[PDB]
Amino acid sequence: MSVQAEIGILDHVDGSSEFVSQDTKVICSVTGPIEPKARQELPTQLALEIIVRPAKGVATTREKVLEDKLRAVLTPLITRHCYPRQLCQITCQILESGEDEAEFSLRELSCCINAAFLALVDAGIALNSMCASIPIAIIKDTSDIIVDPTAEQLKISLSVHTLALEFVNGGKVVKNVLLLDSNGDFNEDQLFSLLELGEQKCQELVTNIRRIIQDNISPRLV
Amino acid sequence: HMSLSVAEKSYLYDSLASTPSIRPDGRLPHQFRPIEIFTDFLPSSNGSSRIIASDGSECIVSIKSKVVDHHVENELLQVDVDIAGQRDDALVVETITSLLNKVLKSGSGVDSSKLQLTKKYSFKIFVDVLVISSHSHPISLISFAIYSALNSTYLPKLISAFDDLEVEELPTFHDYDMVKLDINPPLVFILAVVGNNMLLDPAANESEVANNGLIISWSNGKITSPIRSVALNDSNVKSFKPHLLKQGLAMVEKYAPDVVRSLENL
Amino acid sequence: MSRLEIYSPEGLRLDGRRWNELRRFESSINTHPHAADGSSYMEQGNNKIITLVKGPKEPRLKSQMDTSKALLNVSVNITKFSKFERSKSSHKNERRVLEIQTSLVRMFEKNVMLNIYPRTVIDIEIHVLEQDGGIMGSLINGITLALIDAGISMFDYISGISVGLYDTTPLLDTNSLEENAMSTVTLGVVGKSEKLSLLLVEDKIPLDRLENVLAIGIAGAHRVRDLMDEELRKHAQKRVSNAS
Amino acid sequence: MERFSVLCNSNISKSRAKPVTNSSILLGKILPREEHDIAYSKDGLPNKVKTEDIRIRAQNFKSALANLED
Amino acid sequence: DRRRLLGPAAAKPMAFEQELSLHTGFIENCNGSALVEARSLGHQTSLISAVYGPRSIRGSFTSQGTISIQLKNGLLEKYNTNELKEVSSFLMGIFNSVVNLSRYPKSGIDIFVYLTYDKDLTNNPSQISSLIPHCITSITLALADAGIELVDMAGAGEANGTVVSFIKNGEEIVGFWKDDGDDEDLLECLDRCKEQYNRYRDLMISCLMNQET
Amino acid sequence: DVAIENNTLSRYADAGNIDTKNNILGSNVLKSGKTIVITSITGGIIEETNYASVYPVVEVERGRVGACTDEEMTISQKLHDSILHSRILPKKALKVKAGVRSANEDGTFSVLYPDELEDDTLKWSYVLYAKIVVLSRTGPVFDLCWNSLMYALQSVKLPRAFIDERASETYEIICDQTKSVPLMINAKNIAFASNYGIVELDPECQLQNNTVLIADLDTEAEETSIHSTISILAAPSGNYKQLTLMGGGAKITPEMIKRSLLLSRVRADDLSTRFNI
Amino acid sequence: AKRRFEYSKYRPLTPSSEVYSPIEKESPWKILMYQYNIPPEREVLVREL
Amino acid sequence: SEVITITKRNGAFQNSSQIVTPGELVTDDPIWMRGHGTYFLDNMTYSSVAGTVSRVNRLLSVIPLKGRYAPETGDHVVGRIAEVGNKRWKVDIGGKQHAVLMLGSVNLPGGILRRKSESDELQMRSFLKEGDLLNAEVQSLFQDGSASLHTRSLKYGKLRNGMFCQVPSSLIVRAKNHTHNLPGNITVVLGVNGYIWLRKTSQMDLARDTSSWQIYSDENDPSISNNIRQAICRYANVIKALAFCEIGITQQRIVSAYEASMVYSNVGELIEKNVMESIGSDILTAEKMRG
Amino acid sequence: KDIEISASESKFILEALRQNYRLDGRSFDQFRDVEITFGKEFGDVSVKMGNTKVHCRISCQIAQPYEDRPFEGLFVISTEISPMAGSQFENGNITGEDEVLCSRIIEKSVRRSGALDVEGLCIVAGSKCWAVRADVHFLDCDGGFIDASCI
Amino acid sequence: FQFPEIAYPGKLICPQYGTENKDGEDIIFNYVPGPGTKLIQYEHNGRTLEAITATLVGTVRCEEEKRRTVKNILVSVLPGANNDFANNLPKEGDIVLTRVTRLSLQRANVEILAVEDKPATFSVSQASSDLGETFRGIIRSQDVRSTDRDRVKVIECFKPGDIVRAQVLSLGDGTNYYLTTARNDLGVVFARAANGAGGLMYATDWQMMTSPVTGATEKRKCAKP
Repeated sequence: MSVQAEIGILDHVDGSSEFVSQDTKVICSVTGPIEPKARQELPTQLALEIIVRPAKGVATTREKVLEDKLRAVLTPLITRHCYPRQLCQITCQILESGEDEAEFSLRELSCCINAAFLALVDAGIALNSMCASIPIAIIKDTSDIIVDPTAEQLKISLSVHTLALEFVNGGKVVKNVLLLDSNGDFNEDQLFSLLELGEQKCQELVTNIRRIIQDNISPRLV
Repeated sequence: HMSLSVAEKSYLYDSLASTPSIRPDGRLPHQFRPIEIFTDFLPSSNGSSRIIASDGSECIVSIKSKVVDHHVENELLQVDVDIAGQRDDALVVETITSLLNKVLKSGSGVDSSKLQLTKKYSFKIFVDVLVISSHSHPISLISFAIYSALNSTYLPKLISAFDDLEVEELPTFHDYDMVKLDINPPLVFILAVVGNNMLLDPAANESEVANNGLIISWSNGKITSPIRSVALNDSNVKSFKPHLLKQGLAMVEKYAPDVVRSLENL
Repeated sequence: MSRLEIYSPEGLRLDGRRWNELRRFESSINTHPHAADGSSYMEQGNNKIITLVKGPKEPRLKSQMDTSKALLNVSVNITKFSKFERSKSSHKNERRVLEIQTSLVRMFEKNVMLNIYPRTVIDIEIHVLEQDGGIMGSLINGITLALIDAGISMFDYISGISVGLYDTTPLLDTNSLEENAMSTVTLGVVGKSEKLSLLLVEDKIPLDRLENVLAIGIAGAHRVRDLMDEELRKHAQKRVSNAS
Repeated sequence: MERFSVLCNSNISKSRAKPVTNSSILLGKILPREEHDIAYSKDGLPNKVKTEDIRIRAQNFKSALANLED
Repeated sequence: DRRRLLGPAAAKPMAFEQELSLHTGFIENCNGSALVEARSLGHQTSLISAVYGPRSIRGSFTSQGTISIQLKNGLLEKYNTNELKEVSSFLMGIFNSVVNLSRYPKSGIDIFVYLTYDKDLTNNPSQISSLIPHCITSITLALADAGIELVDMAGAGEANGTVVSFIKNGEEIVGFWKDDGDDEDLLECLDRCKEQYNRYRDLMISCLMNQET
Repeated sequence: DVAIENNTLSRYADAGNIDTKNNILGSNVLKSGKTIVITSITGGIIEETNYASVYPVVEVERGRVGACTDEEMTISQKLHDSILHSRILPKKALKVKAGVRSANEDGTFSVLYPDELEDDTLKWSYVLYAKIVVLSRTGPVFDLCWNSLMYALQSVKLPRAFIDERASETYEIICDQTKSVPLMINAKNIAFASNYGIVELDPECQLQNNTVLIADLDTEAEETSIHSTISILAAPSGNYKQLTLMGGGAKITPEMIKRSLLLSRVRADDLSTRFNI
Repeated sequence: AKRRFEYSKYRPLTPSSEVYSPIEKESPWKILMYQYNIPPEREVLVREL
Repeated sequence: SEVITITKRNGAFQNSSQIVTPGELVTDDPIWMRGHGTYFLDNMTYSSVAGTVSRVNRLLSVIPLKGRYAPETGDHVVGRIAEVGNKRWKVDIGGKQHAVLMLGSVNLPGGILRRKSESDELQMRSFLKEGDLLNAEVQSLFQDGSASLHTRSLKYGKLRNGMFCQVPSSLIVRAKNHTHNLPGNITVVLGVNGYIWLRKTSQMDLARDTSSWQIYSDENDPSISNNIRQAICRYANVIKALAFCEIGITQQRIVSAYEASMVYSNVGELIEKNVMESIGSDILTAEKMRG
Repeated sequence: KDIEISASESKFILEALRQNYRLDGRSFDQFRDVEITFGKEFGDVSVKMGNTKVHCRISCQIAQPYEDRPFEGLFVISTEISPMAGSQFENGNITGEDEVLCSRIIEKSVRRSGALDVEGLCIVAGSKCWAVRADVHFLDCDGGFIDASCI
Repeated sequence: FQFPEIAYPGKLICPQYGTENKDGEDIIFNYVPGPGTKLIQYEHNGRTLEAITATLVGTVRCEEEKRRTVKNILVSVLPGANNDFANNLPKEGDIVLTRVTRLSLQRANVEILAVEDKPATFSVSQASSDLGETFRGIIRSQDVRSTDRDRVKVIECFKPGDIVRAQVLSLGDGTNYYLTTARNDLGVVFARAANGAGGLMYATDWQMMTSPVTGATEKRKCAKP
């Protein structure tokens, strides 16, 4: 869980970030609230334009699924009723897969969720709560639950999982499970052992995340 | 195409739907408007034509050839239709394209024997249509141009033997020398149905008030398929009595040779 | 199968021309009165181009309307029968063509004030019937003529030219064979000036050559400009004679 | 009206009340099929519902939504 | 292709008594729908027609309705897209006389006809012409089911590649489609298709009565 | 309720009379409630010089012309990704076992194929193209498209291929118009789809003399207002292929996940039973 | 500089600039009738005033 | 040429005072005031178009040989409505921009009797509807040059009882009046914009030579004889003939051509080129020996 | 979407150029220094010019050459813009004036110029050829997109 | 009895005019087209003829509506769950349920959902709200309430998402219908707190809307039950 992130790296965007886990590096940008196209307009809420760009080649139907899952996470996070008839552009440019993209899209999705959240924070958009996402996998022989697996670990996996939780109260209370994307097959005992150990390492991550946020931002403030 | 008020259209209908039918111009129900035709102006192509109507309607046809294996290439004559400032996809374009390809099929209204080179190879003919301007259904306009173009087309002459089954010689053509494409291009006439009257070469304003229309092909001195009823407009389309359909076929059957005669001049 | 060269020691080219000859130029104004406000039929060599200028007129969509200047649009239709070998696909969406269209627009945006026809649209439709080298230069001349025929105000003529380079010396007005053989430079020249509206080099060109090649092109373009004035004035004299 | 009779009468006579035979080669049986529902008991076995009964569930809710004000 | 999944582009495709079944109103996605299945000999045709409308067009100043028809390939990719547009143009030339357009000003009616299947058996030592009367039957049913006012019931028949559509009890013609075949079949095809029309008409009227009941 | 019609649109629909024109290898018609699904499987021959999947083209008809909506894009990819990850179609099952065609001089036509050679090898490869049409949509439709595709994949026949003497002129490589072999897929990995939802309702209920979960979401009302949802692909073996979870309107308690697994397993039993009979 | 003054009443309304009229004359009573929203029954009275 | 006249040609795409040229300099006198068709740099005055140099007083301008028709204030024009929006119509006239109309620039049925209504601005389509033809006078001009129209007269209004045809606007000049009565009981409306309306002579026209509820009705005169209809067709063809020869259309020219065309039995004979050319040529020569 | 610039800015910057001054404190013939960063993988390069940030990724896969060119491999350059570089850019707008120009400049500079030896991309003539792809990602914009992309 | 009870589209019902003999005097029955019927022209043997023809498949119902007597009969066709109801269209005087799409300063534009019938029952207009094919309407600031027509704060009257029952004064243009909530039975009917984020709110006072759940009170224009 030794992730590294930077905030406010882009000039011509309201908010931006660069999240890195292992190899997987994703840069995200957020502009909003701004004037929406007629087909995008929502009478009462904010409209989200979510774009995902791959590390190699052009955007295909694969990234269209990454956009859809990322939408399921970001939508309830943002206090959309604050911006009626308005638009918020959210663009993710995956710079480095950190995994065999021909087989997996696990780490890229989690990194996009974390980066998008950070970019929304930087942009100063109304959020109902906080959020964190981690990729999880299960081994073929050992059947161990590995949090933040490497590319080599994924090759020899039986199932791959994306978990994104909604946190409140100083990152101590799990408000809800925004997204759980499990591909593979499962046993109940392993799942809750995963959730128990997973919650611990997530809580450690938030604490680290809070440290990073304060350290960088405080010199800017008075 | 043309936009007319309710008053103008009714007056036009009265003028044309009358028992002694009168064109707004004054034409007779079988008189065509004057056209101009240019041929053999594209040296890069095997044949070419350019037709200009009286209302400024202009169409350009080009004829190119290509040696193909007639055992794998079923269609030996491909018609392609285009309009600058117009998308290719449009309903009108594809319909006319589909229609024209049927009019000039290999074994329907065209002597495809004159395209054969050897046992195994034949000449594929590409008929490219470019409609610069048009104010009505250009199907008959294009037809006249294709006719003129195909009657002034010159194809390369073969030198090598014509038996690929045995000796199998590569198709070679003698330099300079060419043979004129002897063929009988069909014509496509379009009629307008206003009440109980039938008009040859419908004008723009005439087509707007017409109840229906007919597209009748013509080849070898007789009526031939494709024959299609067509709505010239979409606001005044009505069903027609069968005798009108038989009247139209009869009308073309007697005035077509006159058109061909004025068109057959080299 | 055959082989061919570029420039012989006898100073002769593949087609027979010498190093400094313009091809046959024929020009034609008011060719499509019932189809456009302005029209021109260009014959520069074997090149055959129909140019139609429609406007200034009402935009078809109020969304696309400028209250300070007219909207200028250009669509080039390179027909499938323009070359010897018929192209199977359409060339309309081709990135090479989009660049050409864009290039031409950029050129004439600075050549027409385009400040005296607000809330209108000028549509320029072009049909290339036959192609044989220097098609870009011929496209420029066709638009300039057609625009003038439409009575649309502009600051000056824009003449287009094609340049061919072999060894030390470039060849004026290149055809397809020469274009195939050697790199060419397409020049947009404004009026009788030395100012270029369009400078187009798509193939490799020694840096020494360009200064001299430009000098040849500008001189040739001036001749082309003179011919165009003669072409329209001569037509007017002919038309007046016809009237008489 | 008498003209109506000869033409109208002729037109009415023509149909002949001809018999109709119903069949579906493939699509017809499956596509026009009305909506249906099933319920899985504690046994894990699916259970069907009478068509009349299913409607009753509909009409009972409509009465419980309208009339039964609180 | 970045829109759909076409798969590997370096690959190649595979290289090798009249009976009617009518059903309408089985689609809740649109305003009117129809299912037409016909089996004759070894040849059978099943197509679905979907009608959406009449729906208002913003800014439209048209004093009458606007009909749009599009044919689609449901399963077997046989008919050319160019030919589908031609039939569509033919079909619209028919229903513009059939549909009472004066009833729907500033409105438009979109008609989708899915040719999910046609089965053809050919023995070895036109084509779409036979499907046309079934398309007319489907649309006329789907329009009448949708609530669209029709001046008369539109029906047709196919005789030796010659299709001709009738209304007002065969007294008049709303469409004529002739391809290939043979000459001097004018009087014969008009009589044979008129029988097919009357047959298709009564079954169409009975269909509405049945489902409507 | 679910009622299907399998192999009705395929060329291998009838044993005696085989369609010479139809190129459909496998097919399925499905209608769950109001929504109708029509799946057709086509094929291709590709030269080859762990598990794979098919390339689906879903067309959801809403009565609007234009390009493919974001719905059709995601589903096509979601069907392709799930099949690929559920390990239904191995790359070895797509291997083309070719043959030879030797012709007598009008004396006879001979075709020869060998079973033994292919086993020893243990090479053209098959590619399965799919097209899914959707009529009368009323809610989340991914599950319906998946189930119809699964039933279609259960019944696929791959026609054998062979070449008449030819030289690497133009040469046409052909499949046989009659002979074919059934596609062998893992029934142990075969899964089925079902959707679930989480919501809270404030309203009070009168009495006359704590979260709630809904199974198989339909109607606009449920698709629009329920933001906590669960999607499962479950297998009869009890192995589970995939799980879709997204809570956007309410908390998702672990007790509700378990019910979904039980509900999904029950659905798999039901779907599995239908396939058998 | 060109325009010429004439009494307003005689001339029919003119597009041209040169014609000059002191007051517009179609419904002078009526124009002002619209402004104070005077009913047409009083119209005869209003015209007289 | 019994059915169709087809002119053919081979090997060709088509058939067939100081001089002015582009980059040309007109004068070098800085005193001049440069007008349209020109541009200047210090003392030098250049031409921007191809045309003839015009000198009016101190105002140097170059009159183009070709171009769009221009609306002058007070012109009598005939236009067809293009669009209806808000409280105005935009009526095609044939210029660079659509004509502008203001709900307050038209006259309601029942007139003076009629009371002002705020429902008129929402029911403009009941007066002018897209496609309708009408007489109108160019009331005013906008900054760019666009025209504001008005029909505040009995002379102006919706057109009916006839047929429409158009000629280049250069062939029709300004005059004292553009509505003319002609033999055959038909009336011509020669719009300055080139838009021409030929109708059956109404009572209004007759009165000039010597119902307010139905001024926007699409209905025509239920009794229009064939002799008037065949007259309209003839007048139409001769006008097109005059236009074909670049002859300026005037009331005298039209009637003269109409009677001269009587030589030809069938009216449809007037559509042929040689007939049109001779008719126009006969008019010019007639004016020669009469002048 | 049209960006809004104050009349005051347009007068200020124009007047500053007449005084040989500019906002970023540069010269007229001076080019902003270019920073080039390579990733872990080959073909991964990041170019930075002041605030302008572009990223390029080179990739290749086995493919079959065109019939016309059996000895040459395949080479394509992608420069699709995105709202990440600024909301002024429409997502996927590959037909806009500036977009098509930029696309054509790069193509004529690298593709047409023959900067890459496409003949050396051939494995077996008329059968298998390498297909090199250059994907340019416009991360953010502070001008000079064409210059950034070529580098 | 003379005319068929049920008519399919295209079936002849009754001629243009009709008459009968009773009480020694001719009674004239005047047949007029209605919903489901269309007066068209049919000619037989060169003879022109106008007759009422049904355009919808339904049972047929007649109803009288208004020396020598005088009469008027209304001929119509009624179909005979799914409901379509196209004949129904917003006309001056009708009551219509709408939903607020956007708020401006001088007016408030909405979209038409359902229309109140006549003697409650309503006619739901089915359309896509994510396209714009739904009929749009505009409520002027002067048409908000009869009380103080000049100065009206639109923010304190309506709200994005709130349901408003109004009556259409006029068609207007193709874009916006004219809507007035001047009377007592017109105004915001259904609404929630904080643009729909909070709980349900009910109408108490005509100018005040409260929520008996969170105790929140927002200023709206409320109607009367």
